[PDB]
Amino acid sequence: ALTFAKRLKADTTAVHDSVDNLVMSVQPFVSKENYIKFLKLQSVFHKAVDHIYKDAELNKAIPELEYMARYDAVTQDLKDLGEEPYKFDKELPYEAGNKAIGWLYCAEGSNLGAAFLFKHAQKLDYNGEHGARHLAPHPDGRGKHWRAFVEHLNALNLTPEAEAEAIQGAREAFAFYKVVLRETFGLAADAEAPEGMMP
Ligand code: HEM
Repeated sequence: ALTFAKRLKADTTAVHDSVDNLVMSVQPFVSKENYIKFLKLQSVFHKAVDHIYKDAELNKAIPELEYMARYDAVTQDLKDLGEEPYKFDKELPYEAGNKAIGWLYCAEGSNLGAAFLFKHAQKLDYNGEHGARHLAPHPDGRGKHWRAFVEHLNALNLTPEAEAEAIQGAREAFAFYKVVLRETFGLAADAEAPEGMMP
């Protein structure tokens, strides 16, 4: 692939689809109880990247980055559902450097692709003002926002060597998402969606 952002996508599409499949297999919308499990999982992931969204160096390369964070929104969704802020039971990742750029790609891309989840949350009467605030589209549009973000990512002009570390970071962010999902939904370590399932 000819660009950093495209290489990130290429190298992480298989694991991304494993995440999509696993999230859907545990039935996040089957009940309020399961949706709360989903919100807990989302809380941990978005907390884990909070310090990256606020990173001073990255905010100088990517204007207004700190404001793209969704942790506050997920935490308000929890409140809406009658829950207090959720705290992970285990130590949370606090990644840095090139690898942290990969975590940032993973988190920011998750908003890009949150339309399907937002659609299904709406069936439960949860919308951008109550219960599904964290899934609502960027006010400028999901795509407009992502393409801009994508420009800034490519413009970091990471050397190929630093790109490798960033891509490894993205692999690790996806893997952590599934570790959290499993602990949260009561699955075994390394549990996956039924084999052969397609997003
Ligand atoms: C069942 C849940 C999920 C579904 C159905 C889903 C679906 C999608 C879709 C359709 C896109 C393409 C959107 C577009 O191009 O307009 C996308 C992109 C992406 N998603 Fe997901 N996703 C889910 C969960 C996640 C999660 C939990 C993460 C991160 C932890 C994530 C990370 C990403 C990233 C980083 C991209 C950008 C790919 C790119 O580089 O173009 N997704 N997703």
